[PDB]
Amino acid sequence: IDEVPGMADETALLDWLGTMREKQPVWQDRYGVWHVFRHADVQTVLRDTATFSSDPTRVIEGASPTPGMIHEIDPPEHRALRKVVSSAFTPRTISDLEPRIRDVTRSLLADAGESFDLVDVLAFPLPVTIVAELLGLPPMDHEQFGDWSGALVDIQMDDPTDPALAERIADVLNPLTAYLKARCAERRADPGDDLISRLVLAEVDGRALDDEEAANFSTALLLAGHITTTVLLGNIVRTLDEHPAHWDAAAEDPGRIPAIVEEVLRYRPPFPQMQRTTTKATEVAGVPIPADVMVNTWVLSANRDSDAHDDPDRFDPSRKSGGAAQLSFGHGVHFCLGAPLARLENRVALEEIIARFGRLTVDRDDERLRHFEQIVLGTRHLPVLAGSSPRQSA
Ligand code: HEM
Ligand SMILES: Clc1ccccc1C(c1ccccc1)(c1ccccc1)n1ccnc1
Ligand SMILES: Clc1ccccc1C(c1ccccc1)(c1ccccc1)n1ccnc1
Repeated sequence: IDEVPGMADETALLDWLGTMREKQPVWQDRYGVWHVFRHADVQTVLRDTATFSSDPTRVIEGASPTPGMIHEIDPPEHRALRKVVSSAFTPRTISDLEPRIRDVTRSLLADAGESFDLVDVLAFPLPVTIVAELLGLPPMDHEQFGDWSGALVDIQMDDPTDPALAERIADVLNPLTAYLKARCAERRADPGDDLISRLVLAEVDGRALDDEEAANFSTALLLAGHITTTVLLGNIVRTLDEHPAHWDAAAEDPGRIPAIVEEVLRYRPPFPQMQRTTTKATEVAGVPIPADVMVNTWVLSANRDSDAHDDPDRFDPSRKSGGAAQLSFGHGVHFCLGAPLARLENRVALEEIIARFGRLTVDRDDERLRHFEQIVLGTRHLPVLAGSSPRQSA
C-alpha cells in the first residue's frame, strides 16, 4: 500500500511489478500518481494522446514546455516540430556514422588492458565523441562538452525528491545550453553540413527553429546518447555475462547481434517508466482516474508481462523483435527519434567487444558497480575482465 521500490535492487523491483500486474494493475500511490503495469494497458495509454498528454507543465502555474523539446508536446504541435528536427537529424545522417563509431570504438578498446571499467573506457567517451562530431564541434571543445554531460549523468545517481535537484541541473545545463546556442548563432553566420547547420537551416511548412530551440534539441541529443549508451551497453554485457553461451554464438555469427540488442532492451530497458498527464476524467482497465493527474507507464513491467511475451523472464534473443514494437523506445507518435542511433551505436560497440575480446565478464573483485537509484535501470560503472585479448603472448 506504501512505497514504490527503488531501481537499484532490480530483483525486488521486478518481483513487486509482478505482484502488481497480478493484483493491482492500475495503482494510485501516496502522491496521487497512477501506475499502469500491464502491457495492454500501457499500450492503451501511450496510444491515446488526447487523454494522456505528454505535457506535464500544463498543471503547474507558470511553467511551460522547453522550446525545441518534442517529448513535452502533443499533436498537432508535436508532429510539426518533429518534422522540422527530423529533416535535419535524418536516417541517412545516423547510418553514415557507422564507420566513425566503429573507428572510435576500436581505438578506445585497443588501449584498454584486460581489467577496466567498460563505462569509463567506452560507454561514456564514445557517445560524447560521436554527438560532438555530429554537431560539428571543434575537437578542442569536446572535453568540456563531455564534462557537462557527465555531470548531468552523475546527478541521476541522486534522489529525485532532493529539493536541490532542479538547481543542480540548472548549474550545468545553463552553461551547456549557452554554449550550444552560441554554436547555433555561428552556423547561422556561416552554415556547413554539420547537424547544427542543418538545424538552423531546416524549415518544414514555414516552421523554422530559433537558436534556443536548436540548442535545446542538440542538448537532448547529447544527454540521450550519453546516458543511454552508458546504461544499455552495461546492460548488454551484464545480461550476456548471465547467459555466456551467447558470446560464442555472436562470435561465430555477428549477424546475431541486433536480436541480442533487442532482447536486452526488452529484458533490461534503460527507462523502466514514462509519464503522462490525464486531460480529462478517464479509465484504464475499468479503473477510474480523474482529470489532471500523472500516470506512470511501466515499460519494465509491460516487457515482463506474460500476456505480451511468452516465458517473459527468459533471456531469449530468438524471440520476434525489432522495429516499432520495441516498447523500450516507447510506442506511438513519441517513439524514440534516436532509436536508429541507439541500435547502431550499441551494435557496433558489441561487435567491437567481441572482435577484440571474444567476451567480457563483470569483475567480481570490484564493486565500483553502483546502480542508478532512480529514473534509469542500470549502473554508472561496469568493472569488467577480458580473459582473452590480442595482448596475451600465449
Ligand atoms: C537505448 C537507447 C534509448 C532508449 C532506451 C530511449 C528511450 C526513449 C523513450 C522510451 C522515448 C519515449 C518517451 C515518451 O514517450 O515520452 C524516447 C524519446 C526520445 N528519444 Fe530516446 N532512447 C534511446 C536513445 C536515444 C538516442 C541515441 C537519442 C538521440 C537523438 C534519443 C532521442 C530521443 C528524442 C529526441 C525523444 C523524443 C521523441 C518524441 O517526443 O517524439 N534517444 N526515447
Ligand atoms: Cl533527467 C531528464 C528527464 C526528462 C526530461 C529532461 C531531463 C533533463 C536531465 C536532467 C539531468 C540529467 C539528465 C537529464 C534533460 C534531458 C535532456 C537534455 C537536457 C536535460 N532535464 C532535467 C531538467 N531539465 C532537463
Ligand atoms: Cl535525454 C534523457 C535524459 C535523462 C532521462 C530521460 C531522457 C529522455 C527521456 C524522456 C522521457 C522519457 C524517457 C527518456 C529525453 C529527455 C528529454 C528530451 C529528449 C529525451 N531520453 C533519453 C533518450 N531518449 C529519451
